[PDB]
Amino acid sequence: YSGMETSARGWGSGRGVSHVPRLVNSSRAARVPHAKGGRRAHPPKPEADRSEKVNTKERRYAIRSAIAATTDPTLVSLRGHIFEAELPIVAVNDLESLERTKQVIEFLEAAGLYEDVLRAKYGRHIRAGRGKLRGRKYKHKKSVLIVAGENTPILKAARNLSGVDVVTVDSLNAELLAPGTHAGRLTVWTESAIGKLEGAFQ
Amino acid sequence: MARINYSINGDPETTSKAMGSELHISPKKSREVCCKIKGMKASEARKFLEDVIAMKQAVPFKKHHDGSGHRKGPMAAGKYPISASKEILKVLKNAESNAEYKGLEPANMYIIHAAIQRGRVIHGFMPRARGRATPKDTETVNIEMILSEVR
Amino acid sequence: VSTLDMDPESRRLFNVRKVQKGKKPQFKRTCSHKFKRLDDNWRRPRGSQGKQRRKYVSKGALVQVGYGSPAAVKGLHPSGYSDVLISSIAELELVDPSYEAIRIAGTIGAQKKALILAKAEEAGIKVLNSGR
Amino acid sequence: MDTKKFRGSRTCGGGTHKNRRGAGNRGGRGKAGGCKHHFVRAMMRGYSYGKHGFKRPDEVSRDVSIVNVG
Amino acid sequence: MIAMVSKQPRKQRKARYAAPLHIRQKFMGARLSEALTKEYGTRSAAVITGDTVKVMRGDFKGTEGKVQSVSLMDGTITVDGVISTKVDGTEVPRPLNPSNVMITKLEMKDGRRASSIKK
RNA sequence: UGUUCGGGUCGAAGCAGGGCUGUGAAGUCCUGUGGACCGUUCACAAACGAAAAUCCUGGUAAUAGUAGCAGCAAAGCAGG
RNA sequence: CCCGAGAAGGGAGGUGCAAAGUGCCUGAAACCUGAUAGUGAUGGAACGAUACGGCAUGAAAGGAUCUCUGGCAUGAAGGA
RNA sequence: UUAUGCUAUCAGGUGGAUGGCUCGGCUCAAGAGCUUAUGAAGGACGUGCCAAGCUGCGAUAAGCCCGGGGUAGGUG
Ligand SMILES: [Mg+2]
Ligand SMILES: [Mg+2]
Ligand SMILES: [Mg+2]
Ligand SMILES: [Mg+2]
Repeated sequence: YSGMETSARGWGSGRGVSHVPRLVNSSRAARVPHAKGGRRAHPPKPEADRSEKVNTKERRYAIRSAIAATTDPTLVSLRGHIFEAELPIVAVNDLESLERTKQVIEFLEAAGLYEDVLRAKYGRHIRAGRGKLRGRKYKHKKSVLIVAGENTPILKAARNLSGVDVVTVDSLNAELLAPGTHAGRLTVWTESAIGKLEGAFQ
Repeated sequence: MARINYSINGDPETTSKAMGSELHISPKKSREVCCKIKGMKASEARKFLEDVIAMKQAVPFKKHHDGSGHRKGPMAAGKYPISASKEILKVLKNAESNAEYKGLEPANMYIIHAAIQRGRVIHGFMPRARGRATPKDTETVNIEMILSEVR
Repeated sequence: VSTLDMDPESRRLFNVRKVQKGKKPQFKRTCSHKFKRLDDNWRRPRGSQGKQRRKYVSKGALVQVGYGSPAAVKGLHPSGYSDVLISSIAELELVDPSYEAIRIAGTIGAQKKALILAKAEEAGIKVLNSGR
Repeated sequence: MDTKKFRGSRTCGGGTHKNRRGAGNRGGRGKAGGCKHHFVRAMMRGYSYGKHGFKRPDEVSRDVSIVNVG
Repeated sequence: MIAMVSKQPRKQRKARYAAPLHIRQKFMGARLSEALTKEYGTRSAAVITGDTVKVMRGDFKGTEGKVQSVSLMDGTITVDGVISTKVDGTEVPRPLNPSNVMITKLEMKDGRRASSIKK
């Protein structure tokens, strides 16, 4: 009931003033959208439902299309990243055994994917506007996505590295693969992850 | 409520300043007196203000010409301001004392600037008929003078 | 700096634009000089009885596409070059001095601007606003 | 409607500003005006007055499913 | 101790502003010199009146002296040597912040001080 | 807001006045002030664009040094 | 320290990167005071658009086969 | 030295817009959910060295006692 908890009445005609409601013991307008302290015409409402729907077939089809986009060097290259490897990058299953961030950094350096991590680290920069006061202080960058077949300690080791997002095969969606609706995200797979995708999204 | 800057900045080498802060006088009468005394000398200005307070001399009122008839001698409408004259006299005394503290010669100095800058207003009230109260306010004035050793 | 390459047709078009844009009105809203609440941008007249909207010759001139400049030399600087606004020292390589002249962005600092101007002086590119 | 299309139009696509007052610029509320002044529209929409026939209870009735020989 | 569910600036500044006065003793924290940290095993410590500090930031980089007073509510300490002058001329202590100082000599007189530093 | 590339104490936003570009909504640069934040590619949203409602709130003109400071009890002067 | 009846206020002189001088960040317009340019006590009004002149300015961001004055070659409609 | 004025810009006064900041507001989700004749919620009055308002407290009156945590200052 914002702006409307009032008992204002109009003065009618003959008083030499406008026809807006006023206070009962004064001449101050109230309750109307163009009066100071009055309500707002057409504000947002908590019962508005803003959820969207996408059919399961076309959602799976989009996910497959985004997964197949990481094979193309051109889409990955022009999208922002920096890499010196042969797409796609596939790793042996011991990658899920790594438990210290230093080991993951050693692997990334040896696989030619550490300059993207450094780019994401140094690209972190303060946001402009009213977003700073509400919790969104920085603007981040997206480096690399690591995919593992099953939960292992690798999801805890390659977790603090800047930009890197590590997930299992049963947790892939379209945000992870198309940040900002642009496919071509650098990613790493393993043999188990390749095994999980025989008929994963078909 | 605070200090004030000046609309003219003469070089301190040959210059004297002074300000009257928030005087409770009419800004219009003070405007007319300030218009009359600008450009004269210090001693001539003080003598003229003495003769004005004595009711022996009339200041010509050119912009605010209402409420007045024509005076003797060669002029149209004019009055005999008193309170504004005394306030301006005090400010002139202070300016001359400052100039003589600077080591300059007051007797050969000119009023090269005298303006008014009306300040804040204290909002009073006066009760009318039929239950309405219209405002009556205490207007204030700021007086500024600059003396210089050049014509 | 590289001499401009205005071939004769484009030079003719450039002089034509100079004359035509010389004889072009200001396109100011109606009655903007009689009130102070109104700024001096353009709004389309909208009342039905208004004299300007009814196209009286003395009221001014309405905005229409007939005043457009030639398409070959649209947007060029009056010196004849095309200006690109530079906001980093990684964009002077994407410029050719034959017809483009850079315009360093307003908020660039001092030593950044000094480095940009050194690389531009060596590169042969002409700089519109350089403090010299 | 496209609100941004009408910034600076005043009437916003309604004609006079004397239209778009309330329910009297629509002829009544709901399907109001059955046969006095909306009779032609009432007949064309599919809202003609009348009652025709009866209904059997849904306990006894059935709706058979069909399949052709082809 | 306020976990990662306090990532909102309003909450953090409320916590630091309206704090219980036994939590404001923790904000008087300052780094230890190398010997102190390698003999107590705590990377930092709290500043208490009577110990020698070495200023590290500001107008007095490198000047040493004792701590002449500490105020919990203000959040600032006072140090020997670091002063400001009045217009008429009178040397006055200038408040600092304990995160701009380094502790080089601890003042052990409580007895409970050693336990208070660590564990 | 998501994403790509950036600027700023060797001076950001904002404000006053100017040069150039665009048919225009407007953009960009220069000078004075100011003392800490602001943009941009591709997309998506909205508590999104004011000259008018005897519009609302605040500030402030002219009228104007004007009316009033008389009507029923016209009260003061000298000396200290 | 000087003026002032002064716990008013002003001047000089200091603090501070910077007066930011106490309801003290920035500090717009209306409105008011002064200065500068043009005009002005024989003069007719929607306060302006277009062309030609006087006076004042034209540092930056605008021009240098550009501005001014002329010669020569080709010249559409028209054409003495 | 053309007065009373008109137009434009600049310097100052008044005023408090714009920008930047913000221990406040609002909405959703997860928890938790009775108290009082052993005198409640609410109110009046009092209570501070200098103390008017609010907050706390009750003639033991910005307060007293015990156990734990905390450590060098405290007096909303
Ligand atoms: Mg409200
Ligand atoms: Mg008065
Ligand atoms: Mg009455
Ligand atoms: Mg308005």
